[PDB]
Formats: sequence, C-alpha cells, structure tokens
Amino acid sequence: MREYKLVVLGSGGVGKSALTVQFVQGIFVEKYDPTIEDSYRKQVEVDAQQCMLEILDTAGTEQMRDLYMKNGQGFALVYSITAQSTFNDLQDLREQILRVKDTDDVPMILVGNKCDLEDERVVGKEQGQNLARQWNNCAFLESSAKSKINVNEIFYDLVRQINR
Amino acid sequence: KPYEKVRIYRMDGSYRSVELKHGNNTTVQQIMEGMRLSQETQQYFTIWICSENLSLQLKPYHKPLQHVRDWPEILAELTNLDPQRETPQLFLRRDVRLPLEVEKQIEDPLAILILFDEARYNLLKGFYTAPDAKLITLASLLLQIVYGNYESKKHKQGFLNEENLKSIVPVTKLKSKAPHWTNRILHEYKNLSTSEGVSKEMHHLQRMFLQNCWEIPTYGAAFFTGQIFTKNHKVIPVYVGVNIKGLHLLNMETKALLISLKYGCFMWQLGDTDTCFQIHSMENKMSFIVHTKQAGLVVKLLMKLNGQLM
Ligand SMILES: Nc1nc2c(ncn2[C@@H]2O[C@H](COP(=O)(O)OP(=O)(O)NP(=O)(O)O)[C@@H](O)[C@H]2O)c(=O)[nH]1
Ligand SMILES: *Cc1c(O)ccc2ccc(-c3ccco3)cc12
Ligand SMILES: [Mg+2]
Repeated sequence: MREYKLVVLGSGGVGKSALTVQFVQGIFVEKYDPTIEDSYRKQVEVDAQQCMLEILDTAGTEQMRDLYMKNGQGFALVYSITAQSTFNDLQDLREQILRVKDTDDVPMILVGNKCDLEDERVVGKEQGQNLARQWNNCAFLESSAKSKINVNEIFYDLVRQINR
Repeated sequence: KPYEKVRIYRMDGSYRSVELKHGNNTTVQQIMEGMRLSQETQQYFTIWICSENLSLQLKPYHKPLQHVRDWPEILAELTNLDPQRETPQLFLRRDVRLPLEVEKQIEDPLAILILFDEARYNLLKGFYTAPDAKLITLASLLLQIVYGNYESKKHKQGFLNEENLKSIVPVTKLKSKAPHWTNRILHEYKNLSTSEGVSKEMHHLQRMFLQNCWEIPTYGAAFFTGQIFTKNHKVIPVYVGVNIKGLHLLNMETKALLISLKYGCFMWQLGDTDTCFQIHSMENKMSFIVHTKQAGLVVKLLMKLNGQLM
C-alpha cells in the first residue's frame, strides 16, 4: 500500500474543507469555519491498486506554506467560480510550487468549485480551461462539494499524476 | 501567526489543529468548542491524552497542555516505565461513561464515523474478543465500507491475502485463525453487496458495524495495565478493561479474554498501599488480585460506572 501526500490549496472560502470532508467522510459541511490545518486519511482504489491518501487541508492565508510544498506530492489548486479574486490568486501559488520543487513536472490540478451555484457564476469555464492550458496542459475540473460533482475525480487524478 | 495551536488527533491518524486562546491554560472544554462539532456531536466524545503505554481521559475542567508538560511525572506515578520513550498526544475519543442506550440512538453521520473509527481500531488491535462468527461478519462489513461493492472479477480469488486481511481482522488472528476464514468472509461480503435489504449508505454501514460491536463485552472499555499471579507462582501481564458493562481481564501478550464480569455479579476492594485491588466474583466462589499502580483509577472508575446503572 503506497502512501500519497496531497495538499489542497486556495484562497479562503473556496471550499477546500468542503471538498475534502465530502470525499473522505461523505458529509457536506454547510457551516463556515476557517481552517488552521487539517489532515485526513483515506484508503482508495486507483487503477486497480489500494492506495493510502493523506490529504492536507490548508488555510486560505496565514503562515508554513513552503513546508507543505516541499513535502506534498500532489497539489489541488481550488478557486470558487463565484469569486474572481480567488481565481487570480492561483497564479502566485502555481509559481511558488514550481519554485520550491525546482521543476515544472509537478502533479497538479485546477479545480473550480461551487459549480452548483451556476447563477452566481463570475469565472467562466472557458477562462478556467484557458488557465490550465497555459499551465502546460494542466488538469482541470469543475466541481461541487454540495452536489458531489467531480469530487472523487480530484484526488484520483492526482494519484495517477504521481504514479507517472 | 499571533496565536498558539495544538493538534487533536483521531484513531485513524487524522488530526485537527485548534487555536489556543488561553495558551497552556486552555481547558478541554475550550478546545472542544474549537473543533467542527455541534453540541449534538460533542456530548459523545472528549479529549484524551495518550502515549504508547498510557491513555487517560480528561475532563472539561482539565488543562491538557499542563498534562503534556507533567507527563514524565504522571508516567512515574501510574506506570513502571521510563518517561523518555513516551511522548503524549491529544486525541478525540469516545466518552467511557457514555451509556450504551444513548449510543444506540445516535443518528449524526459525523458522530457515527468517529465512533466507527475507534471501534475498528480496537478491533484490529485485538481488544474486542468475539466468537469467530461475529468477527467474520465485522470483516465483511469493513470490506463493503472500504472496498465498495463486491465484484467477482476482483475479489473472488487472489485478493484476500494477508496485506488486505490485516485491515479487516484482528492482528491476534491474522496468522492463526484468519487465513482459513477467507471463504466465509467473501460469502458474507458477496451477500452484503447483492442485497437490496441493506442500505449501502456510508453512515448506515458504519452503524451496522457498531451494532455488532455493542454485544462485545469489552466494547468502549478503558484499558489499564496490571499483573496477576498464578494460583508455582508465575506472573501474568494483563489488560484491565473497565466499561459500562463491567470489568474484563485480557492476557497482555495474546489478548485472550481471561474473565469478564457484569456489574452486580462481583465486588471490588482497593488494596491497602493502593498498589493493587481485589475482585471477589460472587456466584462463583472465586477471587483474584491485580497489582498495578493504576489500581486507584480502576476502582474509582468502577464505582462511577457501576453507580451510573439503574
Ligand atoms: N453551494 C455551495 N457551497 C459550498 C460549496 N463548497 C463549499 N461551500 C460553502 O462555502 C463555505 C466555505 O467552505 P469551506 O470548505 O470552509 O472553504 P475553505 O477553503 O476551507 N475556507 P478556509 O481556507 O478559510 O479554511 C461554507 O459555507 C460551505 O458550505 C459548494 O460546492 N457549493
Ligand atoms: C476519575 C474519573 C471520575 O471521577 C469520573 C469519570 C471518569 C471517567 C474516566 C476516567 C478515566 C478513563 C481512563 C483514565 O481515567 C476517570 C474518571
Ligand atoms: Mg477550510
């Protein structure tokens, strides 16, 4: 059983905890409690093999961000399709990860969360795909923790990106 | 960051960092409020402080970081260990005083999940002594909970080896009794998946796992270490399990159930120098004495849990 260390990053409010708790515990956290630092563990089957996932749910701001990057194997970059500022903050995070790993071959995925709030949408799906294209054909997904849409795929794809 | 924090672990290796508004003077109750728990979930759990060989449930008024600071002195009072190889951590665990009738009415999915992880941990460790039939049923539920539905193309042959087995059977049985249970485990696993009369929702399956654990005599037990002398005299290391049902004795080496006594079918007496306590099992004309520096806590817990019963 191989162990995978995944880190969920993004600005506050985007749903980093909601996506993680939904995937690990099957519960939708309706409340809002700003996270200090949460670590979850979960055993999954990716490509017909048992994996052990240690998922690190991080804070929106504050700070030890460099420790997460040096130790993390895969990174989920999450924004809310509801807030434009959370989308713009992700470029600085992508460059910070490449700087610390000292490479561009880094398991990564761009996640646009809260796609169940299609009405209050500010960031478009094409603009998110355009960003992932710019990021060396990075993986891209629109997800919803409330509706359980594309939740399991976020962490399954990071596992395949580490196996390569 | 302009604040202090501490990690609160669970049995599955996960943790949650909470802010420390009053530094080392923060209480269990203030930390309990710092978690993502409602008053519904909070009534079933509390903060424990545990090292490798000592686990202590704390109270709302306790300051856990001063217990961390004072750990080497606490280990010297209660154990015969060297304090160097023992660093404690804080855990969120089931309240040992939680009555079984209250646990049986729990519906919160998070509370069920937290109770499920503790029970699974105690099962794989070998602390839950149950017949071979009850253990096979629990192993098949774990297969459904962890590996999903049964599929003949995947689980029929060459799947329940020992690395996969280690996660569904007690470690005390993995070598002796388990490798001959594989056919019986898959049949119940196969029956669980292909049966619409059983809810495959996650909190429902975990609730089922706990139902089979509630009949186990050592369920929810707080465990202490001690010594008994054979009735020429040989020392036998023992675990002393005290729960809402009664008192139980495990062979420390093999976790075999020596004796289990429901409340009202035995009496206890604390030793003179505190270093021991005596158990007179009525309706059996038989007694025994357990030597342990934790004998004071064992008797104190026995009184409170017995006094809880109506
Ligand atoms: N409608 C809807 N609300 C969501 C979704 N994901 C999260 N939320 C809501 O958004 C709020 C913030 O979610 P949260 O998971 O705490 O985000 P976070 O990134 O962990 N915040 P922080 O970085 O400060 O810890 C909560 O009220 C939560 O219910 C979603 O997919 N749909
Ligand atoms: C000492 C005590 C009292 O007075 C009331 C309730 C308690 C519940 C649990 C414990 C305990 C478990 C392990 C170690 O101590 C003590 C306790
Ligand atoms: Mg959060």
